[PDB]
Amino acid sequence: KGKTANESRVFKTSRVFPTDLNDHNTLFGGKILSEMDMVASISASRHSRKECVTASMDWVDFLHPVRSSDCVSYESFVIWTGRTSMEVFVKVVSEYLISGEKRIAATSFVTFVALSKENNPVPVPRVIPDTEEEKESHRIAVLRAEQRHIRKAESKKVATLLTF
Amino acid sequence: KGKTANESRVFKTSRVFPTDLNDHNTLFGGKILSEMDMVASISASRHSRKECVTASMDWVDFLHPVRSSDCVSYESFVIWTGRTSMEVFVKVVSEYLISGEKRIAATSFVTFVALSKENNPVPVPRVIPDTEEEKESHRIAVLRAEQRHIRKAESKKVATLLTF
Amino acid sequence: KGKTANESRVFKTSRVFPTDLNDHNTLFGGKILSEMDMVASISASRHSRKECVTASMDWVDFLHPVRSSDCVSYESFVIWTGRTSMEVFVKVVSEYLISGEKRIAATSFVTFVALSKENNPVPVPRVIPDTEEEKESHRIAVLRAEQRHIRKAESKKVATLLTF
Amino acid sequence: KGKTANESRVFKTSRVFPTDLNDHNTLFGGKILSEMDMVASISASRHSRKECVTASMDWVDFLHPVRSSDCVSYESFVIWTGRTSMEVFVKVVSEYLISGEKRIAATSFVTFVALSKENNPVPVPRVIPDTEEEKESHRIAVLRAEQRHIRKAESKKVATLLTF
Amino acid sequence: KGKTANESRVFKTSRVFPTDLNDHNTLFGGKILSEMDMVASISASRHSRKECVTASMDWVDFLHPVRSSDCVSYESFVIWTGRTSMEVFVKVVSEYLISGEKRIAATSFVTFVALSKENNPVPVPRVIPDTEEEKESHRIAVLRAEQRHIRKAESKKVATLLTF
Amino acid sequence: KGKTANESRVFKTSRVFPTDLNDHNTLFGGKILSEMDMVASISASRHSRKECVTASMDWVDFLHPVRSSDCVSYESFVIWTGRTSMEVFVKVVSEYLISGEKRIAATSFVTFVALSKENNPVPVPRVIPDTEEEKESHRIAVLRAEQRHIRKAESKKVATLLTF
Ligand SMILES: CC(C)(COP(=O)(O)OP(=O)(O)OC[C@H]1O[C@@H](n2cnc3c(N)ncnc32)[C@H](O)[C@@H]1OP(=O)(O)O)[C@@H](O)C(=O)NCCC(=O)NCCS
Ligand SMILES: CC(C)(COP(=O)(O)OP(=O)(O)OC[C@H]1O[C@@H](n2cnc3c(N)ncnc32)[C@H](O)[C@@H]1OP(=O)(O)O)[C@@H](O)C(=O)NCCC(=O)NCCS
Ligand SMILES: CC(C)(COP(=O)(O)OP(=O)(O)OC[C@H]1O[C@@H](n2cnc3c(N)ncnc32)[C@H](O)[C@@H]1OP(=O)(O)O)[C@@H](O)C(=O)NCCC(=O)NCCS
Ligand SMILES: CC(C)(COP(=O)(O)OP(=O)(O)OC[C@H]1O[C@@H](n2cnc3c(N)ncnc32)[C@H](O)[C@@H]1OP(=O)(O)O)[C@@H](O)C(=O)NCCC(=O)NCCS
Ligand SMILES: CC(C)(COP(=O)(O)OP(=O)(O)OC[C@H]1O[C@@H](n2cnc3c(N)ncnc32)[C@H](O)[C@@H]1OP(=O)(O)O)[C@@H](O)C(=O)NCCC(=O)NCCS
Ligand SMILES: CC(C)(COP(=O)(O)OP(=O)(O)OC[C@H]1O[C@@H](n2cnc3c(N)ncnc32)[C@H](O)[C@@H]1OP(=O)(O)O)[C@@H](O)C(=O)NCCC(=O)NCCS
Ligand SMILES: [Ca+2]
Ligand SMILES: [Ca+2]
Repeated sequence: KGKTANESRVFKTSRVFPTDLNDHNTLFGGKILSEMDMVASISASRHSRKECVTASMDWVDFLHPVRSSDCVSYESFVIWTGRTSMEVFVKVVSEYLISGEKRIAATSFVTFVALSKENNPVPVPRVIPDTEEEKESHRIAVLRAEQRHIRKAESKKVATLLTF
Repeated sequence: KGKTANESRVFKTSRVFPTDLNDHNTLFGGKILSEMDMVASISASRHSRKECVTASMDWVDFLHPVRSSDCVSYESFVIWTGRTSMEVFVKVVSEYLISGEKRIAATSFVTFVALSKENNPVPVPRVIPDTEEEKESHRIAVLRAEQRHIRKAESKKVATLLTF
Repeated sequence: KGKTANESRVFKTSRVFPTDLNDHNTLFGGKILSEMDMVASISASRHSRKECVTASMDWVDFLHPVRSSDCVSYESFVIWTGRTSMEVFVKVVSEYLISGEKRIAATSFVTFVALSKENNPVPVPRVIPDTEEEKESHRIAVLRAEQRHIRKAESKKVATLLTF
Repeated sequence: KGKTANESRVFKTSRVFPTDLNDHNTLFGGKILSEMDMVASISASRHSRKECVTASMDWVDFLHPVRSSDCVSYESFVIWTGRTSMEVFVKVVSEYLISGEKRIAATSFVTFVALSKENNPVPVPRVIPDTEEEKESHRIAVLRAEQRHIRKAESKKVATLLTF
Repeated sequence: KGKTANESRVFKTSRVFPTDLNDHNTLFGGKILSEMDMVASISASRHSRKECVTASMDWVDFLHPVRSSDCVSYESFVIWTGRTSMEVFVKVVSEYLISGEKRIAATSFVTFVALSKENNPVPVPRVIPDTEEEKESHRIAVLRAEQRHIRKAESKKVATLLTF
Repeated sequence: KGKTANESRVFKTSRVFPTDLNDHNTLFGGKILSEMDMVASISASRHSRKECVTASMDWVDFLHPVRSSDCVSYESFVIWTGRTSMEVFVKVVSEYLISGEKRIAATSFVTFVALSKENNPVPVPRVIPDTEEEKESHRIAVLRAEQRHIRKAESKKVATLLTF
């Protein structure tokens, strides 16, 4: 059938623990990436109701730092779907505990592929964008889903050229 | 002044813990993304001898699943430098315990920027690619750095349209 | 200077990891308890915009199991205030991965107290219930608070007769 | 077939790590709650010699702060039994590192239910209070149990009026 | 002055989590070692009431495996003291959750040195063994404290001979 | 048949997280002990291609503190073999971030034994020391293996006298 983007929306707001802070009192980029993928993998399975796997991560720019005085929240939902794969948009917002001042520290698209119990890609519902914002994000996702093939190709190129 | 690429090479092999396996008995991409950033940040500070901050992560294609029957290894090192930014390359290899066979699970570049105590971009030594493979990876790190301005324009755009 | 209950509302959806499961593939009650306080503390500072300390945890009944086949969601918000304290409501929703089925696995009230950098209870804004659900939860909260002095006197006595 | 309360007694002393401290260098209540259930579940299986599921957590008052300057100790034991359930008592003692000073930081009753591999409540041995402390805690437990059906009916109703 | 060995006794019983189990369903030796040192460092500070550091680990033999069906408990206390250092005995016992069958999986002595806020070794109370068992363990500790110097010496020898 | 030592060499560099720092801003010995075992177990299975179990750990002298201002690196590899047991050598190097200077923080040997699915010691390839340094470390691993029988008699004794 077909599912609304909001059917797969996932929210997660966390505290900023010292473990994840580097020397400059800002999160390690990895912490954010690990979390983006995590919250997105949940969106992937909510939409597909299948056991998903992460195929790719779109480039990510860390627009602002997220410090200990901050608070991070992630939001994610599926916006674009292929036959077997789906693109999950992820939004990361930091919030000052005393000010309330929020600001988006990073965003990205994570691609997931639904698999059968025997590693066979499996059809996935279609997404249907409601909000005006969701429609814009879907347009962007459409364009990002086109370069996907070039990227993969470049990735396979670097691989073969490499030593283990 | 000048610093060999290998003078910042960083290794790391770990087992695959159940904690990080999805419902398909494979690693969450997030786990790998975090390790790539982690290991890469060490390379960055080893080279700059200033503690660094991750500025952005390049696109990442998860070429092969990493299972509990494997163990992952991460290799990373600087292969490009600007004034205060460094392009760090990272490769991920999966190794089958009993068979002994390896596979590049993924690769990428993570851009780090060196900062002062007062959080200001500070100069960083130039990197000197020795090996043929290093030269080729540097040849590529260059193309990536050349597109960093448009990649950022793409991100700043999405952030702009987002409402939170 | 009166905040709407929704201004302190906090969400979090997580997967159910093996580490938090006993031999019945059900979460340890403790895991849920920990996440309730966490999520409720973020609500407390969202609303008080001060760092908060948890004063007491209302009694908690684990109505249903939370298996590896589910994902857990936590929702919380300030629903009652005194002078320097807040009663934060928290609801735990268990959702079935492949079937989309949901149930409340538990609910509770966590009481937080705002403190100054000198460990002194500081005044906190008043909370305003909007929806019917919020108005109802508020009454339940009013009742809970009407008896906290008793609960505490009971706790103090037990500590009294204890040899450590 | 009647076990002494002491046969299920469990101890644990831990340091206070930065990760579990809020901005007041006091433990998150949740951390303590988690450790109480953990330690109490080990007592439950020590006594029932079956894998146990946590049914409910009695109300909990955090009488004192637990700072990084302390170490926490947890003690627990079965102090009441029904047919298939047990009420496990738990006391949290905070001890000052350089001064040796101790205080009860919290106490509580955690209720566990023994289950068969088919998720069925199984009979558990009867517990025998020995010391005066144990006999007293037992009476308090008897009272707690006399009202659990009410507490649960109250929890079920809240879940009822909740929209998720 | 002088303190009884029991003044520093520390108990800790834990569950065996999957994360720490290797491929053969037995704990990684590291998990046990990390824990022995941990519980022992607590004994060290309880006795010395000083901030301690771990100087050495005596060899450790893993007599039996500790599986998921097991339960581990550590016990530690100071038995031998120098002027500035102290030897902490550590006992590790696994217990079958269904049988109750206990057995000691490993034991060892960990040496700690009390330090002043400026890294200067600092005098430590004297230990006084009460139990007959404690007296035997103290005799053994006395002999182990003699070879300490040879060991250290061999350690320094291997170090200098090594490449970084 | 035959396998080079380096064919099992394993590297690993990590940052020093606050979680593992004692009250003296230095690593808990336990943290290091765990990493030495971890890294060494990988070396063991890389060599034997059978998953291994840690049999014993050699004495360990903590020659230098490892601070938050450093980052630790672990190198390990097999340098001695018996029929089914392997002597794995492990070195720990601390590296000062800003200065760039290194120090051997500790070193040791960890004995691993290869097991079948049915938990039976299974034969393991011989190890071939190449480098001069390897030969010297093997020359030593031999002396250690020669005393393993008395080291075990010492441990079995302590276990015998212990009452639990
Ligand atoms: C390639 C992989 C993603 C599975 O797909 P596949 O074998 O290539 O098979 P298919 O060709 O049928 O792929 C189906 C979908 O893959 C998607 N896809 C494959 N590679 C992709 C890439 N790197 N980036 C984005 N999408 C990709 C395509 O969009 C295609 O979508 P569609 O049907 O919607 O149009 C796979 O090799 C894999 O399992 N890798 C990751 C598994 C994992 O464990 N991930 C974590 C890393 S350890
Ligand atoms: C990167 C950052 C430090 C500096 O931005 P700035 O204040 O704009 O820095 P400047 O413009 O003075 O100079 C920036 C240097 O960083 C580079 N840079 C800035 N943004 C970048 C980006 N998104 N990707 C790659 N490099 C970037 C610039 O190219 C420049 O490089 P160069 O000197 O070699 O030529 C800032 O974006 C930041 O703190 N981001 C947050 C990073 C972080 O802490 N987050 C981790 C997770 S929250
Ligand atoms: C509760 C506590 C936080 C405040 O201290 P206090 O001495 O009771 O201070 P006050 O008398 O001013 O109480 C202030 C508020 O605390 C509330 N409160 C106090 N004890 C409470 C109890 N334990 N349970 C619930 N609420 C409590 C009171 O209602 C009062 O509310 P009000 O302002 O609306 O009227 C104090 O008990 C404490 O510091 N405990 C610390 C617990 C902690 O740090 N938690 C972490 C776990 S270690
Ligand atoms: C409580 C539960 C465990 C047992 O189920 P049940 O349907 O109530 O089964 P029973 O009627 O036989 O109850 C058996 C025992 O449970 C006790 N009990 C049931 N519900 C309880 C409640 N929530 N609080 C405290 N004790 C409870 C009853 O007193 C009874 O005790 P008894 O044998 O001495 O008389 C069930 O609610 C459940 O499976 N919840 C699972 C919670 C869980 O798995 N915990 C992990 C967190 S997700
Ligand atoms: C050597 C070290 C242990 C401190 O002591 P020191 O500088 O050698 O100074 P001292 O000579 O005065 O040592 C005092 C005690 O050290 C003890 N000691 C030192 N090295 C020891 C060793 N490896 N094994 C057992 N005991 C040792 C001695 O028993 C002496 O004891 P005593 O007074 O009771 O008789 C130190 O170099 C160090 O800080 N290392 C570990 C610190 C740390 O952070 N540990 C975790 C590793 S990262
Ligand atoms: C080591 C162990 C597997 C085998 O003991 P066993 O049943 O006595 O083994 P066998 O006697 O058949 O043969 C033992 C091989 O292991 C070696 N071994 C046994 N105990 C050893 C010890 N304490 N230290 C080093 N090697 C030991 C023997 O030397 C022999 O080596 P070899 O074949 O090369 O010459 C057994 O002690 C064990 O399972 N221990 C627990 C290890 C573990 O799982 N624990 C990890 C933390 S709990
Ligand atoms: Ca929608
Ligand atoms: Ca004594």
